[PDB]
Amino acid sequence: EVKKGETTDGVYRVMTTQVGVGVMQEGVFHTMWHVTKGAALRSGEGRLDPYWGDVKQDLVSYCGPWKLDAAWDGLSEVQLLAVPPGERAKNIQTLPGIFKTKDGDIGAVALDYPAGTSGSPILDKCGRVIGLYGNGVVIKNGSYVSAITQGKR
Amino acid sequence: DMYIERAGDITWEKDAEVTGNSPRLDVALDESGDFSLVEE
Repeated sequence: EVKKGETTDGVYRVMTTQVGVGVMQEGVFHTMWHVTKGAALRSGEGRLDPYWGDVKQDLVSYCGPWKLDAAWDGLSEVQLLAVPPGERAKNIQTLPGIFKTKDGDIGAVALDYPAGTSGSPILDKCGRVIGLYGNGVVIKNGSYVSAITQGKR
Repeated sequence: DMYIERAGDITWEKDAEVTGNSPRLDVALDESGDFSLVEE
């Protein structure tokens, strides 16, 4: 009993113990590869099957192609919609740093949250998801820096 | 096996806490999708 065309967009916990987080948008579930390892997901009766995935990008989509295409403008502050295990979803504003690789530059957020937070969305001021949190490095002082990992639409 | 449960709406929150620095790091991405810091 739903209106034709209705979805339920939003942010979801990937549970097993929370192993990760994901974004539901336009009927596709977006999370990071290392969270599900391409395994199928349950959505209460419905089963989500993987559609696209890349280990190197550490991304995977379920039920359809990757839909998120907004990008950080390299200039403005962003918000991590952090969904840590056992805690309510919460918005953290920050100015991203920069990962510099031999193949270009990527935004990166210096925010530290448990491993089960991987797949939490990063937002621009429009509320558009500009990437997923949870693939980065631990620097010398023990703190964690995550790339703003975005896919291709 | 894994399952998903809703956690909230995806919205920008006005007057959210601001924190964290913006470091510029030279990193390398291997074929396994792992980032590592580049030695000086």
